[PDB]
Amino acid sequence: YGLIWIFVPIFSLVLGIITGVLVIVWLEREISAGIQQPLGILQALADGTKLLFKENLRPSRGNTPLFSIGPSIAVISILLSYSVIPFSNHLVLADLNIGIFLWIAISSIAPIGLLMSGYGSNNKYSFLGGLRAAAQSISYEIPLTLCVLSISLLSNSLSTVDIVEAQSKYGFWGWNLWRQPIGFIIFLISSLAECERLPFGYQTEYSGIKFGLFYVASYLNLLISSLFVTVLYLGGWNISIQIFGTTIGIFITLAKTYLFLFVSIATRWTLPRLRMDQLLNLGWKFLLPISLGNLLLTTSFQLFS
Amino acid sequence: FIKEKYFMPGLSPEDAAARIKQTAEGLRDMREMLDHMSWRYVIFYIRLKQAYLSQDLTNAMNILPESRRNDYVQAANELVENMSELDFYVRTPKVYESYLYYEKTLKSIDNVVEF
Amino acid sequence: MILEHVLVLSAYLFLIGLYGLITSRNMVRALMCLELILNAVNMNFVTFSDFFDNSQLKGEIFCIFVIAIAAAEAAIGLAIVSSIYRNRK
Amino acid sequence: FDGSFIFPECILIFGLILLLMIDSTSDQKDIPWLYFISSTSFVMSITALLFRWREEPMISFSGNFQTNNFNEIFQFLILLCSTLCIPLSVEYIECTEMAITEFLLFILTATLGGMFLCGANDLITIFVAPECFSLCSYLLSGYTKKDIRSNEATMKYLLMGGASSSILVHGFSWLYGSSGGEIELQEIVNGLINTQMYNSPGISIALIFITVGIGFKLSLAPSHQWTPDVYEDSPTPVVAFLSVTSKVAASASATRIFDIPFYFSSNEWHLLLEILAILSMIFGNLIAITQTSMKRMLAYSSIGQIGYVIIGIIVGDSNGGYASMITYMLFYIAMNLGTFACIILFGLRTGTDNIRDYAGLYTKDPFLALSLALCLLSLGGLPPLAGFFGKLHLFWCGWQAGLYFLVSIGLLTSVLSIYYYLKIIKLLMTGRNQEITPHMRNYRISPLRSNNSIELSMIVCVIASTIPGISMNPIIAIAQDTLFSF
Amino acid sequence: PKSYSPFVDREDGYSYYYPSDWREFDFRAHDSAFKDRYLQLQNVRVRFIPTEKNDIHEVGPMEEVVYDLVKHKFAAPNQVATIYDMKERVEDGKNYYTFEYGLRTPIYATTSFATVAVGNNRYYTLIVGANERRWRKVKKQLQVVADSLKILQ
Amino acid sequence: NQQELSSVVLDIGIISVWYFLVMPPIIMNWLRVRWYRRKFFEMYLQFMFVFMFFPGLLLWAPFLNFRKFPRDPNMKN
Amino acid sequence: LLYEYDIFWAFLLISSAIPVLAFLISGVLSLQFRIRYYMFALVFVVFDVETVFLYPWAMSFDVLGVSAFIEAFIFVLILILGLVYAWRKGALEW
Amino acid sequence: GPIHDFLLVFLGSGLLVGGLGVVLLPNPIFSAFSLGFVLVCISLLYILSNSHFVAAAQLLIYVGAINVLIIFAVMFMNDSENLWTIGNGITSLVCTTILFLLMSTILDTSWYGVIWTTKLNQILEQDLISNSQQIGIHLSTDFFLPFELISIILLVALIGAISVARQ
Amino acid sequence: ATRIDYYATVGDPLCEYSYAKSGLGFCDLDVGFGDEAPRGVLVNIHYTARFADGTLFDSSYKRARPLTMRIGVGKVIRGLDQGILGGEGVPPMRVGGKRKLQIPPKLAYGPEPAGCFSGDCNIPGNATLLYDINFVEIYPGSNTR
Repeated sequence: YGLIWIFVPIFSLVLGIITGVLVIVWLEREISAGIQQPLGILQALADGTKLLFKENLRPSRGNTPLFSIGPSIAVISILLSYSVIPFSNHLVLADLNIGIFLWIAISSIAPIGLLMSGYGSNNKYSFLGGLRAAAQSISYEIPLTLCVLSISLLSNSLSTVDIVEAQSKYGFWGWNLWRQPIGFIIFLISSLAECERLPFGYQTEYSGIKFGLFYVASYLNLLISSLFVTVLYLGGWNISIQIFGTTIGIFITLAKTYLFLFVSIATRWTLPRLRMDQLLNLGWKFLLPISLGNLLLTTSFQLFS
Repeated sequence: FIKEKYFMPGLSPEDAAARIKQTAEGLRDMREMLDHMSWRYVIFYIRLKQAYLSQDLTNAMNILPESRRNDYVQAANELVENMSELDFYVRTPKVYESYLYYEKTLKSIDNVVEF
Repeated sequence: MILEHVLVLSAYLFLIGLYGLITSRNMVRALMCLELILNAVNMNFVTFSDFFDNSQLKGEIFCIFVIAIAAAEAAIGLAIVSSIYRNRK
Repeated sequence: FDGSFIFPECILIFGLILLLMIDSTSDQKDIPWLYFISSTSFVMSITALLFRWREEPMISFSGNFQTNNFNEIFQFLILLCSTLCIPLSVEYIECTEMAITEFLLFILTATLGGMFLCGANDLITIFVAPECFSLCSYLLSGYTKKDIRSNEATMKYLLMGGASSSILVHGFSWLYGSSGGEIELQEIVNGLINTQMYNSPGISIALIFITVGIGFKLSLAPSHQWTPDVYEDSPTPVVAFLSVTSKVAASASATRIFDIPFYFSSNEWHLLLEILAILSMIFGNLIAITQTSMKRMLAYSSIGQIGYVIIGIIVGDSNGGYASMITYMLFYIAMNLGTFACIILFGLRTGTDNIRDYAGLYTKDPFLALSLALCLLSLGGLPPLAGFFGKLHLFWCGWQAGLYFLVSIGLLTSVLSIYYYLKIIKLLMTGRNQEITPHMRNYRISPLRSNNSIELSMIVCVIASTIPGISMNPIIAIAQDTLFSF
Repeated sequence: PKSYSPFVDREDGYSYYYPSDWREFDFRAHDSAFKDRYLQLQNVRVRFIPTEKNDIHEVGPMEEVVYDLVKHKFAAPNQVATIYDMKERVEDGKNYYTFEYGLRTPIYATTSFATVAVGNNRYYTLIVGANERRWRKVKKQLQVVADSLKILQ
Repeated sequence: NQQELSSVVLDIGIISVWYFLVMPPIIMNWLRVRWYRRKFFEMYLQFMFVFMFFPGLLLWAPFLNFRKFPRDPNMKN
Repeated sequence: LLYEYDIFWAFLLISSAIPVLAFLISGVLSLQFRIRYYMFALVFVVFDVETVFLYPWAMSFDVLGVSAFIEAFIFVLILILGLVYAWRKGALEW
Repeated sequence: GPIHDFLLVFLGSGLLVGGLGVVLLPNPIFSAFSLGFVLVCISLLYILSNSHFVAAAQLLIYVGAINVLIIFAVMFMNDSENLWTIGNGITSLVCTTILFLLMSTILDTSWYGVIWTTKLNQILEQDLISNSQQIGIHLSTDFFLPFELISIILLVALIGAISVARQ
Repeated sequence: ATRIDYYATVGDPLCEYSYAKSGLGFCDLDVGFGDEAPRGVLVNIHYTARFADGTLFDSSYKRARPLTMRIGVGKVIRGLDQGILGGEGVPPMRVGGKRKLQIPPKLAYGPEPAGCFSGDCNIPGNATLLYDINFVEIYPGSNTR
C-alpha cells in the first residue's frame, strides 16, 4: 500500500499522455485526410513500433554519452512537466504550489537537449539545425512566460489548480478569453511557433529509438502546450454559462484540448514558414514589446482588484 | 554532528541511559512546535531522534535483567512503531494524527525511562 | 539524519571550482568553475535557510539575488569572451 | 513607507533615467549636454548629501540600509572621486572613438553601487552593491576594444573578481549559518551568541573567508596579483576611477563588516589585517620600484597606500579613530586623481604609457611636469603636502594605539615609496637630447580641443594635494565627528 | 442563511456557512479552508485537537483563554497580536466563544476574526480572516459567517 | 484524513467498463455513418469527440466486421 | 517535508529510467562563426532574470497595495528602457 | 525518510562527479553538459531543501538562460590564456588545507544543536503557508533595496553586453 | 558544562526574584529613567551571563561593547523578550536600567545542549541560566522592522 496508491496516478498519467500523443498523431492524420482527402488508429502504434524496432545507427564520433542522453533530455524536457495539469477539481498529479513555474523551467531546459542533440550528431546539418532550434526555443520563451505571468497576475497565483478555479467567478465571461484575448494571441503564437511547427530536420544522425524520442518529444510538446491553452484561457472543468464532476471535467478539458489541436493543425496547414527572419523580427521587436505592453496593462488593471 | 558520530565509536549503555532521558525530556517540549505548525523543525527533530533511538534502544537494553527485557522490548518496539507512524503523519502533514501519535510516543517514552 | 551532508557537498564544490579556477587553460572553463563556486555558496544559503530561517526566507531571498548576480557575471564574462572571439583571426 | 534618506541615490537613478531618455531620442546629436546633465547630477547628489548632513543615523529601509555619518562621509568621498574623475574621460572617448553615452551610465552606476556599499547593512546588499560595482568595473575595463591584451586582462579580472566575491560570500554564508538565520550587521553578533557559536570553528572560517574576500577587494599582498596585469590594457581613466573608488568602497566595507559583526573575534581579526597590511605595505612599495610601466607601478603604489589605510582600519574609534583613515582617503583621492590626470594627459598628447618616455617633460611642458611632480611628492610626502600629513595622522593613531610594528613598517615603506617616486621625478625633470624619446619630442600641446576640464580638475587635485595638508584642522574637525560606526 | 452554503461534516460534527462560491483546497492542517479565489487571506478554516475535555468554560475563562490562545498559540513573534473584543454564545447546551485579533507584521497587513469550540473529544478553532487594507467592508459579513459554526451530535 | 467516499468496489470500475465498452462501438459507428454527411462544424465537433474518446477504441481497433458491402452481392469466394 | 513533490521523485525516477531501458531493449532487439543568435541569447539571459524577478511579485501582489505596483512599475520601466535601447541600437538587427 | 537522505547522498555523488567533469575533462563541451547535469542536481537538492520556488528558479535561470549561452560560447571555441592562477604546487596545497579546514568545520559542528536554538524565528506564521507568496512578501517590500538594485544591475549588464559583444 | 571562557568579573548585587506567570526569575535592580524599550527595535544592553550556580560563560563586558539586540521579534531567547519587554504584563525596561534575571529552562534552551562546537558544549541541558542585564541605551537610529 505504501507505493501502489502513489504510483497509480503516475502510471495512469503516463498511459493518458501516450493515448494523447496517439490522438495528436492520428488527428493530424485526420486533418490531413480532410484537407488532403479502424486500421488507421493502430497505424500510429505501427509507426511507433516501426520507429522503435530499428537499428541504433551510431557513427564513429566519440560523444556516446551525449549521443545517448540528447534525445533523452529532449523527451525529459516535456515529460517531467506533465505533473502540472488540473484536469478537474481533482486528479492533478501533485498539489504543486508553483504550478506553471515548473513548466517554464522544464520547457526552458529544452534548448539544453537541443544543443546536446546538435553536438551528439556528427553533422554540420544537425549542428546548424540544433543552433536554430535552440535559438528559437530561447527566443520564444520570453513572451511565453510574459503571458504566463500576466495570467498568473490576473489570478494572483502560480499554482494551476488555483487559477483554474479562479477563472470561474464571473461565469463564461470570467475566462481569460474575455480577460486577455491579446495575451491569448500571445500564447497562441508562442505555443504554435516554439515547437518548430508553425515555422520551420536536425535529426540527420539520430535514428532508431532516438528518432522516435524526438518524434514523441515534439508531439508531447504540442500536447503540453495545448493543455496549458486549456488550463490558462479556456478553463479547466467549468461550463457555468461527488465522483461524476471529475469524469465530466476531464471530458470538458479534453474537448478544449481537441479544439486547440484542430486550431493549431489548421493554422499550421494554412500558414507557411516565416523564413527565419520574420520569425525573430516577431519574437524580439514585436512579440516581446507587446507582451510587456499587455503586462503593463494587466498590472494597471489589478489595482482595483 | 551525527556524520562524525558514524565515524566515532558507539555509545556506552550508560551513555545510552543518559541520552534516553535527554530524549524523553526533549520530546516533552515539542508542544511549542506542534501548535505553531513548524513541521520542518518537527520532521528534523523526529528523524534525528529516531536515528538516536535506533542506536539507543539496542544499546540501553544491555543493562537490564531478563525480567525487564521482555516488557522493555515490548514498550520499545511500541515506541518504534508509534514514532514511525508519527513520522508518516508528519511527512503526510495532518495536525490531528500528529498530536495523537505525539501523545502516544510520550506515553511510550514515560516507561522506557523507567526501564 | 545526514542532511548536514549537503554542506559537505557545498564545500566540495567550493574547493573543486576554485581548483578549476586556478588551473584553467581558456577562460570559459574558469567561468564555469566560478559558476560552480556561486552554486556552492548558493546551496549553502539555501541549506542554512532550510535549517534556521523559515519564517523569513532570507537565505532563499539571497539565493534569488546571488543567482541573479551569477547570471549577470556569466553574461558579461561571455560577452568579453565573444568579443575576444570576434577580435581574433 | 518613505525612504527619504537615499535621496542622493534617487538623484543618481533620476540621472540614469534622463541618460536613457537621451539615449533613446536622437543618439548622435548630444555629446556635451549629456555630460552636463551627468556632472550636474553628481553636483546635485553632493548638495543633497550635504543638505542631509545633520540627520540621525537612521536605518532607513526595512532593516536594510543605514545612513550613518560614517557612511555619509564615504558616500561623499565616492561622489568626490566621481566628480574629480568624471572630466578625465571627456578627451579619451573622442580620442578613441568610443561611446560617451553608456560610459557615463557605467560611471554613474559604479558610483551608485559604491554609495550603496557604504550604507549597506544586510549581507544581501554587501553582495549586491559590491558586485553591482564590479560588473560595472568589468564593463569599464573591457572598453578600449582595439587589441587582444586588454580583453584577455579584463577577462582574467572577471575571473578573479568573481572568485573574490564568491569567497567573500562563502564567508557571508558561514555568517548566515553560524549566526542562526540572522543578517543585518547589528543583529549578526546577536545571532552568533544566541546560537552559542562565538567560540566556533564556523565563525572562524567565516572571518577568514570574509577577510580574504575583502583583501581581494583591497588588493592586499596575498590577494593582490590582479591590479598590474589589469591596469595595463584597461584605459587610464577607468584605472583611476576603478582603483580609487574600489578601494574607498572596499575600505568602507572593511570597516563596516568588521567592527559591527566582529568585535568578539577582534584578536584574530586584527592579526589577519596586520598580516595583510604589513605584507601589502612591503610588497606594493617593493614591486613598484622595479617596473618600466607607469600604471602598473601606480597600481602597486595604490596597494601600498591602501596598506597604509589598513593601519587606520586596525585601530578602533577610541585610541585614534577611523577619522585618520577618513582624511587619508580624502587625501588619497585628492593626490591620486591628480597623478592619474597627468598620466591621462601623457597619452592624450603622446599615446604611450612607458615610463622611459617621460625624459624631457620639464623642457616641453613645465605645467604638467610641475603637476605630476607635485602629486608624486604628495604621494611620497617629503614637504608639508597632503599625503605626508595623512601618513602622519595614520602613524600617529597607530602609535597611540600601540601598533608599533605597523607604524615602523609603514615608515620604512614610506621611504621605499619615496625612492620610486623620485625615480619618476628624475625623468620628467631632466633630459639630455637623446635620453628624450621620439614619443616625447613631438609633444604638441597646441593641437588640443580647448581650455579643457582635465586641466581644471588636475589643478584642483594639485591644490587638494598641497593645501589640505596645510589646512588639515577643518578636515580632522569634520572627520572626528563620526563616532556612530560602532 | 441569505445566500450561504451549509457545508456540514456529520462525521466531525462541525457545520458552518460560506458567502459566495468559495473554492476547495487542501490546507496544511485545516480540512476544507475554502479560500475565495481572488483574495489570498480571505478564507475560513477550522481544525481539530484531540483533547479529553467537554466544555470551553471549564478549561479556562473566555477572556483568559483568548490571551494564551492568540498571544501564545496564534501570534508569530514577528507580528503583534491586537486582540480585540471577545464574545460568547450558547447554541444548545454548550458555550461558544468568538473573538477578534489582528496579526501585525511590519509587512503583510492582515487580521483574523477567529472563534473557538469544543466537543466529542475534539477542539474546534474556526479561523476566518482577511486583509487589513480592506476589513471594515468585510467585517460584518465574515462575522455572520463566523458565528454560524454549529456543534451537532 | 477525510475518506469521504468509503466505497470498496463497484464505484468507478463500473463507470470505467461502461465508458470503455458501451461508448466505443457507437462512437466508431458515428465516425462511419457520418463520414460525408457533415458540416465542417459537424466534422469539427466529431474531431473534438474522437479526440476526447480515444483509449476506449483499443478493443475495437483490430476487429472490423460490418464494413464492406456497397451492393447486394453474394459470397462467391 | 517531502509531501509536495513526494510523487514527483517517483515521476522523475520512472521518466529517467525509461529512456535508458528503451535503449537497452532497442540494442538487444536489433565550423561556422555566426553570433547573431548568440546576441539574441545574450539579450535573453538578462530579460529572463528580470522575468524571474517578475514571478514572485505577481505571485504576491494581492496582499500589497499600490506600493508594490509602483515597485514593479519602476522595475518594468527599467525593463522597457532596456528594450527601447535594444530597438535603437544594433542589437537585434534581424 | 531513508529514501530522502539516500537521495541526498546519491545527488551528492552524482553532483561531485559532475563537478569534477566540469573541472577535469579534456572537452569543454563535456564539462558544460556536466555542468548542466550538476545544476539539475542542484535544483533537485533545493527541492530536497523544501525551497521549491528557489528550486525551479535555479532550474529556469541557470541552465535555461546561463548554460545555453555557455554552450554557445564553448562550441564557438576561442583561445587559451597568494591566490592567483599559478598551479601544480600552490592550488593543490591551499585546496587541500582549505578543504581540511572546511571538513573540520562542517563535520565537527553540532548543526542540529544549533537548529534546536534560534527556533522562534521559524515557527511559520499561521495566516500563510505557501512558499512563493512568502518569497514575494519578503522580496518585494522587505528587501526592496536590492530588488530595485538588480534592475539597475541587469539594465547595465544588458547595455554593456550590447556595447561590448557587438565589438 | 566546560568551555566557560574564563572572564573574571566582580559580580552583581544579588536580589530576590519576583517570579512571573511563565516561571521567569525576575528581579529589576535599577529602574531606568526615560522611554520604555520598543518592541522590534535594536537595543543595546550589557550583561553578564551565568549558569545555575553562577559561573560565567558570556559577557558583553567581555566584548567591551553593548550587545545590539532586536528584541521582541524572537531573534533571542524568549527569556530575554519576556524579561526586557515583558510578556504577561511584566513592566518593560527603561533606558539606563539594570536587572537580574533567572531564566528558567522552559524559557531557555530546554534540555538541549545549546552550542556544541567540538564534542564539548557551551551550554548543558537545563542550565536554568542567570542573566544580569544592564539595559543601557536604545540604538540611535533603529526601526521596528
